[PDB]
Parts: sequence; C-alpha cells; structure tokens
Amino acid sequence: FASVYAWNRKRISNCVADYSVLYNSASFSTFKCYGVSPTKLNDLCFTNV
Amino acid sequence: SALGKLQDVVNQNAQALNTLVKQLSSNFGAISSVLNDILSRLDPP
Repeated sequence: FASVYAWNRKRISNCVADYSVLYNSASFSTFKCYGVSPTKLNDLCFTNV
Repeated sequence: SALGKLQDVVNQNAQALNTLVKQLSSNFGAISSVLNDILSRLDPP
C-alpha cells in the first residue's frame, strides 16, 4: 500500500462488479458512499472505476 | 395574396409553452434533472 502523497490508482473496467461480496462482508471499519446507496450498486452500470 | 396582430398571439403562446417544457431539465440544485436517476441510485431518506 503506497503512502498518502503518492497514492496508487487502479482503473477497473470490462467486468461485472459484485459489491454483494463486499456489502454483506462485515470486515471494514468505514463504508461511506456519496451520491449512491451501497445497496443499489448491483442495479447500475458505470463507465469506469 | 398584414396578419401580424394574429401571429403575435400564436407566437407568444408557443413561446410560453416552450419555456415551460424546457424548465423540466434544470436541477434546481439537485444531483440529477431526471427523477428516475435519483430514485435508482438513492434510498428513500
């Protein structure tokens, strides 16, 4: 994991994104979405990640 | 083979209906202008 002033960016594309293996996973300390609701992410489609 | 006093009424009314139609695409300070894109990616609260 890089540091805060040289953070690393990975672009995600060309795949189904299952946040179901992430949202029903109780292993993170903060999961804060802005502009979306973390329970409706499997009904949308996105251009990039 | 003149009628501008009648064409003025037609034009003013069409010009008002066009503005009413076109105001349906302003956000008024929301995230989207279309209601279904607020309903689809947001929850009731």
